[PDB]
Amino acid sequence: PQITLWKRPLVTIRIGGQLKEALLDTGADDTVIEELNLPGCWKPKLIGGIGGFIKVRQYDQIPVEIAGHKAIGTVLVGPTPVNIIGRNLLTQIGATLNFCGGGGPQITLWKRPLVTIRIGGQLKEALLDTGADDTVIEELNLPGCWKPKLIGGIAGFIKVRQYDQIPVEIAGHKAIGTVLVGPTPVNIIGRNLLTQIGATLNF
Ligand SMILES: CCCC[C@@H](CN[C@@H](CCCC)C(=O)N[C@@H](CCC(N)=O)C(=O)N[C@@H](CCCNC(N)=[NH2+])C(N)=O)NC(=O)[C@@H](NC(=O)[C@@H](NC(C)=O)[C@@H](C)O)[C@@H](C)CC
Repeated sequence: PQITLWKRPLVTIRIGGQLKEALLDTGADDTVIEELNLPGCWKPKLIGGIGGFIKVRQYDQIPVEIAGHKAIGTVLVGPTPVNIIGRNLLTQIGATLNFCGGGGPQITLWKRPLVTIRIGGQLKEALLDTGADDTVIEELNLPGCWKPKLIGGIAGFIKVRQYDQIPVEIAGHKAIGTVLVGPTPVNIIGRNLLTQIGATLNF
């Protein structure tokens, strides 16, 4: 299908014979599911995101049906806030990111979807993250007024400064909206700005 980003891109998946809800997440390298039992052996791993790391169980070669499309690959199981389908499985089902509903660039998900943005008169690299509600940019001395906010990622919450009505040009496409500034490991463009540029998931 084609999926717009005004709402979280939640879909039903089937895994181990059970149905679950999960977020299609272009900003995730891997697929991470809440605690459950899976057939087969697993091994311990750590994965990270905002706020640091969690311990997970890695299962390899697990069949997963994602909105009716078949994948077989690695599933990490542990205390993730949200079930997420990451690039390891999105690539198996042929998912791409498309600007302006496919009139604009197509971004495949073989590697992290990093693009150039312009914000506050600076050029920066940022990850297009369909699993992010909001846009989070690394500490940057923006002039002007802000309000405090906390935002939560795989390893916890971080404190950020919320700035409103900030222009952000994304690969040449002009957007304007709320930007959160704080200590993220990667600059993140979230749905609040992806929607303004007509970005869709397609598979
Ligand atoms: C779990 C919560 C939902 C998914 C998550 C995906 N964000 C990416 C951002 C990239 C890192 C800052 C992420 O955590 N990615 C991980 C997912 C875990 C995974 N293993 O795939 C990742 O790829 N981690 C890499 C590390 C990044 C560097 N890797 C690399 N360069 N190859 C990894 N392998 O450990 N979204 C978020 O973290 C966002 N959270 C949200 O959108 C919502 N919050 C919550 C708690 O649901 C909203 C209510 O605030 C943050 C950014 C605030 C807007």
